[PDB]
Amino acid sequence: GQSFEQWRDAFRQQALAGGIDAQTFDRAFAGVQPDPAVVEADRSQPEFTRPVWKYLEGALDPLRVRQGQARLAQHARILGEVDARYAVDADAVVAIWGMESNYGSHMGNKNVIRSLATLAYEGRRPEFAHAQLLAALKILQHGDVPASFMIGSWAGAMGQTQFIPTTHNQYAVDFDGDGKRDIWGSPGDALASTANYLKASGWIAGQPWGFEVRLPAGFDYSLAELTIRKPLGEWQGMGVQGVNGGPLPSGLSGEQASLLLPAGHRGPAFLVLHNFRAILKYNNSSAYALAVGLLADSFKGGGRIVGAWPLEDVPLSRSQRIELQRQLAARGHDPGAVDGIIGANTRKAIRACQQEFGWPADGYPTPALLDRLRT
Ligand SMILES: CC(=O)N[C@@H]1[C@@H](O)[C@H](O)[C@@H](CO)O[C@H]1O
Ligand SMILES: [Ca+2]
Repeated sequence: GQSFEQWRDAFRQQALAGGIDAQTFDRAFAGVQPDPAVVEADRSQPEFTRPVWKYLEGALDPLRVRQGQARLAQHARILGEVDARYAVDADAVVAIWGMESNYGSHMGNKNVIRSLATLAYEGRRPEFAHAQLLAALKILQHGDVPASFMIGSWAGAMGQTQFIPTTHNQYAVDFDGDGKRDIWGSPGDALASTANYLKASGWIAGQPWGFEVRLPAGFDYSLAELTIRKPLGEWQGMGVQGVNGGPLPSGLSGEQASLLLPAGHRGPAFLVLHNFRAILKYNNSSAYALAVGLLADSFKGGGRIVGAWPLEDVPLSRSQRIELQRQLAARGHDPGAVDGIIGANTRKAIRACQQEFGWPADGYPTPALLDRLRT
C-alpha cells in the first residue's frame, strides 16, 4: 500500500489467508509503525573495512573469551546434555552464542514484527521480509514468546540465537519441556536450538573446524579458494604442513578441506574442514566462521595464530570494490557483473590480473592492486 496503514490492511489479508488468527495479528501490530532506523540499516550498503584482523580482535576479545568460559561453567549441565544429545561440541555452540548475541546480552532492542513490517513495507528486500513476517506471526500464534518480548536485530534475526523466523520454525527446540521454543529467555532452548541447527548443517562432533597451516615455498595460491576442496592427504602431498612444520593432524587423512587466506599470501593460512562449512550455514561469511572457530578454540586455551597479520591490510570499501571490478574488466579480466561483491567470479579475475603482474595469485584484492590498475 501507499500508507503504512494501507500496506498493513492488505498484508492482514495475506496473513489471514496463511492461517494467522485476527487476534494474533492485531496483538502483534498493536502500535506498530515503520522504523526509520531499520530503513537506514537496510539502505546502508557501507563504505569501509574491516580488516579481518580488527574484526577478529573484537571477536576474540579476552573479555568475550572469559565470558564464554564463565558460561560454559555456569551452564555445564545443560551443555553436557546438549553436546551429548545433538553430537555437537559445546565449545562451538557457546562460540556461536557469543558471536550472535554476546551470550544473550545483545539480542538487539528491536521488535521483530515492527522491523520486518518496516522492511516489508519499504525495504529493499520485501520478498524476504514478507516471508519472515508471516513465519514470525506463526511463532506468536504458537506461543513461543509474547509479542512484547519478540526482540531481535533490524533484519529480523531473533533472540539469543539470532535465528530468522523461518529458521526458528524449522530448527528451534524446546529443551526444558514447557512447550515453548523460547530462544529469548531460556538458555536451554537457545543452546539446544543452536546445536540442532549446527547438526542439521552437518556438524561432526570432535572434528576440527580447521587449523592453521604453513604453506611451502613457491606454493600455487590459486588453490586458496573455498570452492576448491581436497583431502588432507592430498594437501600434505602438496607440501602443506602443520603451522610449526611437520605432518598434519592424524586420522583426518581423507577429510575434504579448503585453503583459507583471510589476508592474502602474506598472512596466516588455514585448512578448513566440513565443520567450517556448517558454521557458514549459520552465517555465510568466512570471517565470521573463522572467528567462531578461533573463539571455540580459545575457550580451551587455543585460538593462537602463529603467522603474522600483514600491517598494510586495509580492506577495500564498497566504492573501491566496484572500481576494482570495473578496472579488472577494462584490463580484459572479466569479473562478471559489477556488483561490488568479491566472490568467485571476481576472485577468478583478480587471480588472472595478479598473474599478469607476476604477483602471487591469492585472489585477495588490496589497495596496491587497485593502484597498479590505475598505474
Ligand atoms: C542463524 C540463521 O538463521 N541464519 C540464516 C540462515 O538460517 C538462512 O538460511 C540464511 C539464508 O541466506 O540467512 C541467515 O540469517
Ligand atoms: Ca522451552
